[PDB]
Amino acid sequence: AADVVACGRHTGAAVGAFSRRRGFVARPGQVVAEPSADGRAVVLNVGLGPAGSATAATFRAAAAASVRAVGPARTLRLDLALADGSGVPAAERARAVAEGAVLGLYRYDEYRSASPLAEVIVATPERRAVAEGLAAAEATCLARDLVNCPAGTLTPPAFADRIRELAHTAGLDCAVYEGAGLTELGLTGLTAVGRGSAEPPRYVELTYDPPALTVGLVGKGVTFDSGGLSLKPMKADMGGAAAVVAALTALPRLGLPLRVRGHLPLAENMPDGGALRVGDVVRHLDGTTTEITHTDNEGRVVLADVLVRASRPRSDLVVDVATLTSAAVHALGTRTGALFTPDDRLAQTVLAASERAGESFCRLPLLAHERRNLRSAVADRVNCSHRHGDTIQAALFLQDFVAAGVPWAHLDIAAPAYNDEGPYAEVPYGGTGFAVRTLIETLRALSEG
Amino acid sequence: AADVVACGRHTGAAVGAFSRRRGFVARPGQVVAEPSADGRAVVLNVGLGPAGSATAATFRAAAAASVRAVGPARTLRLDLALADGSGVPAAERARAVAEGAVLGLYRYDEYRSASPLAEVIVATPERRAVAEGLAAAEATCLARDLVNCPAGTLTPPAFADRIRELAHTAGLDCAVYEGAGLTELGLTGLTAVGRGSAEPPRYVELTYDPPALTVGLVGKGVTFDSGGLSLKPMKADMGGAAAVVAALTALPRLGLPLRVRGHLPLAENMPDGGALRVGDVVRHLDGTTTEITHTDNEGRVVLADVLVRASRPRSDLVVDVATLTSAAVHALGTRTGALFTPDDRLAQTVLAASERAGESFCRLPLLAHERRNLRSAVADRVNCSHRHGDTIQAALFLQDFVAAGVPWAHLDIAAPAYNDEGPYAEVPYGGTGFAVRTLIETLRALSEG
Amino acid sequence: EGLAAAEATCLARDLVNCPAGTLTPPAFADRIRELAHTAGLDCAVYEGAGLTELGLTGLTAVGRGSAEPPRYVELTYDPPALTVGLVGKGVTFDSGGLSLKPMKADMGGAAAVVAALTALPRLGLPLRVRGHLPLAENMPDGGALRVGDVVRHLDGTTTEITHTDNEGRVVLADVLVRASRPRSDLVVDVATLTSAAVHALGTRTGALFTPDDRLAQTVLAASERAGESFCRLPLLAHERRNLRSAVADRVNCSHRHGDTIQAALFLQDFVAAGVPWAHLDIAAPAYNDEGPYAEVPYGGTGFAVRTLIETLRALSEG
Ligand SMILES: [Cl-]
Ligand SMILES: [Cl-]
Ligand SMILES: [Cl-]
Repeated sequence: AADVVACGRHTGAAVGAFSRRRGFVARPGQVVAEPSADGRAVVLNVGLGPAGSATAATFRAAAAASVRAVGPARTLRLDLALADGSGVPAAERARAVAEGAVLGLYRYDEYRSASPLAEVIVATPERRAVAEGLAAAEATCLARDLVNCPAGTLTPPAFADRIRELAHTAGLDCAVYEGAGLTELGLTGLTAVGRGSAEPPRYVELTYDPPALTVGLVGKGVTFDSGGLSLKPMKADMGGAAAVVAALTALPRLGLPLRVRGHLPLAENMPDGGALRVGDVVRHLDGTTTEITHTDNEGRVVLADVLVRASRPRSDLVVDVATLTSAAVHALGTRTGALFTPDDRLAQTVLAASERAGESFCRLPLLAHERRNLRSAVADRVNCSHRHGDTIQAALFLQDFVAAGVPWAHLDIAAPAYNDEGPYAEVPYGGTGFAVRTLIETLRALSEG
Repeated sequence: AADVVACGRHTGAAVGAFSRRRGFVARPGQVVAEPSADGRAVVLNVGLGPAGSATAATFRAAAAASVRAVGPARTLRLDLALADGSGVPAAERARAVAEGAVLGLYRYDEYRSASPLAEVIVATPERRAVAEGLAAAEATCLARDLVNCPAGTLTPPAFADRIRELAHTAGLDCAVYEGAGLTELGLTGLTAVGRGSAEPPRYVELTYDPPALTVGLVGKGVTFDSGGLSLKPMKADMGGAAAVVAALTALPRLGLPLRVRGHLPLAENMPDGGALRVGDVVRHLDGTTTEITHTDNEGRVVLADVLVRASRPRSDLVVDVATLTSAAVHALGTRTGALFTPDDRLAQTVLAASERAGESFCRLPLLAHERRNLRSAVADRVNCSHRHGDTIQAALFLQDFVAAGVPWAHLDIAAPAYNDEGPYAEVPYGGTGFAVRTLIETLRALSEG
Repeated sequence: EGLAAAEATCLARDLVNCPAGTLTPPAFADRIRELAHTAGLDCAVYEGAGLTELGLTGLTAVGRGSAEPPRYVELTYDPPALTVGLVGKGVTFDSGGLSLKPMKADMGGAAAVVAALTALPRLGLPLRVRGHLPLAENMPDGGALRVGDVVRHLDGTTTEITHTDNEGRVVLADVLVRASRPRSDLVVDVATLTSAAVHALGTRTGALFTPDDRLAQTVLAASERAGESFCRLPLLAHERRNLRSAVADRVNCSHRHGDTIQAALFLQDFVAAGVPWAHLDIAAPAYNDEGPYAEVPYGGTGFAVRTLIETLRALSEG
């Protein structure tokens, strides 16, 4: 038997006298606990708001609120997806409730010294949708764990080792490049940025090959970013690599008819007697040059050569994900990512995917007039203009390295990848796993078309 | 009938199965609501922790937690003070529960556009203690209201008007000095600091004369402090005046055999074409001079002449209360006030009073070697050394103005007067009314001896 | 008695004044060994693999960025029925690490402890005293301690490094575990620990923390005899909330006001249950960067040497 049962209630739905006396008015995520009818167990009444305004995000948030209110129970049954009357179809309700339950239960206690809850059950006939939601949420929590991991544990070599182990679990193809084998690939930005650190850099390629469409995902894996010699105005700057790895791990379970390759440059950015210097010039894999005008804009320099490699003459589409710029957050706020692409059809695909996933993105323009801020007196471009517009300038910088004719999108997720404000809804303090579920929904949509 | 009854539970005390299933373990301030035995009402089980470790502060905090958990109820009965088994005597339990209930219910909604709770009842035979606690808490909430009030509403003239109205309610004697009548008193610091503002300064004396001991209380009433021309590194810098006024309003109800006089300089510190200048010299009521080296250290300059007036050849003791220095907070933190006095017996009286009231103070030394940091090249002293130790230097500065032989204490309450972190226990966000209850307990102790 | 106390103070002044390039952690350990030999104080110096064996994780983590390796020294006066442990912070150069400061004088606590120990054979107190001295540099480097790293201490508890400039408390943690382990009747630590202290206390007064009122009075009266200024600050229970971490058992920096009190509470966690303890935070008065006055020079002052000696004298009588 369930120790606790969570009942979804839209505004106007009947609850008992005790629930009314406690102030239950079905506000989204409001929870009031009471004894079960027979007095042997617990019932949670959980608000879903007005039936007419409810979305999948309402259900996701209500499930997370339910799991947070479980107390010392061993078993919890969520009946939330059985609540009908909203416009959210049964399968969408089931998927969202399953996701919210896993996301809301997430804890990162690995590094504390010194959970009665053994089973969460989602009630619904939509078993496929439950499975899909659990898998998406489990992938999100993998990314959360990677971001939360101290940089001393998750070094570039350790991260490469972890990716290899994850790949083995579905027999994703995995190649790890290190030392002389890495030098051979000509990823000059990665090796230049990574050299100051005592930890050597790594490059990992991770392939799902279950198709007619091949998608390349590029994820920024800076495991610790101190700003280098220039300083910042630090373990979470591998959030892009975390999102890409996690999305790839979810694909074998979903069984999408789509080939997907992950490209993952891993490094630390540290000050040191041998660190990358202001004024240095990097000669990239495509023969073009970048002048290092600020060592804290290292991400774009690392990604450059990987985008050349990923788009070389073959992937039909390349998507990069990176915690790239701080300028983004000033106008967009802390919970919204930035999307760049020249392809309007790809923009709509990514944006609709983010809406299904409950993740907030804003498309920003690849402004031609900001290219003047890439100009260098010495090299082909700079990595920092010291002027306003760095979020757009970084996107334009990356665009230079994507081979002619290859559709491309760039996701700048610096702010929403790490929550330094309190927990809310299904999102914890700290590493969030932001963009995992957007990526999965994007890949699902691309596989259909 | 009570809609809600709050039951105090020490660790190990019996609660029903539902309460156990919800995780009730009697942690201090933990609340679990359940149906009453007959199913017609609500019971709150409220944690009081181990009987052996419980203090009056435990009861105060539990009462505040209870009132926050009332929901939409019209009537609440707190049975918390009936819980025995701790070392806290019945009268102390009753006083603390009454205080915590009022303090925990506090809201400041005067300036919002657009409470079903009509009665809170404290169950106990200790009716005198309940009355004492309600009165102390009501005085605290008066101070909270004054601090929370926007500076545009609570100007120096408006504040003087409010004090006059409060005084009238018990026929405390009240004299308000303004314009030419104020100029006659020779409070040079007050008039110099206040001149930049469009609002004119005020000085108010408020006397409780129901005795053989006469106590003077001096409260800093800067209703808005911009830092003046020097700037800060702002409505809450009248927290000292608020505490003094509120303590005085509580005395007629308590009926202490003690004469108490309040001395309240009120002003704004603003930049302006006619504002106090760096390098200006103030000639005080005692003939000594102060050089203005920083216009943001205006509080000590305002208080100086009032301390001369208050201690002049008569008050047996003078206590000043002021939100004086920011340096305090760096080592003491945001919830602890600083106490200065040369009189060890007075220090113990104030500290024991603060312990009874549940307010945190630390005695700091009047360090003779910090007097060298008061030296000026032009006047008798400076108002700012630009060196470390300003909290101690400010206390030494004030000490200069207290007439020879008069016992004196100074309370620097800058940090705990305003809570800019979240609410906790019986303390809200914003104006706290800090030091009201310490002052009342100090005056009670002095009246006995 | 006065000449000996003053000579010990001047030893501490010399150690603090010494350039960090001369007084490296290995060089400091060598100097302590030589000083110990002069009265045959027992002296053990731990380095390399022998140091790793002691499990002083904070010391080895903080010290790793520097080209200079860390050292740990134990120095014992055993001439008694009372045994006192003294713990002295010996950061020979503190750059702030990767986080930066808002630098050779951050071994003033170790200097005071060493100097006090050297004075005991002359005075002949009937008291056993053990010094515990972690020595390291805090430097930025490709291999330096990172923000977000977690240190697992000798007692099994964990600390999250939220600011690399609060390295002193992290170094002291494991030494306090070792010094108070199941035996010393009392442990006193001395450290140039926090800058927040000085803001309200000024540049010539140290901060004293202890839960034991009788020990507080002993230390304060000793400081009065010695002519050194201390102020007792409270171990505020409500400041413990500022030690909370989202990842580890505690943080080394809250980024909030009250760091002097928070540092004392941090250290308190590592002192074994039931062992009386006091903490002296001497950051400001250990180095005089204002002019000379009275008996105090510009620069290294040897602050707390004479307070420690007077404290040990009082404890030896009772
Ligand atoms: Cl970048
Ligand atoms: Cl002031
Ligand atoms: Cl520290």
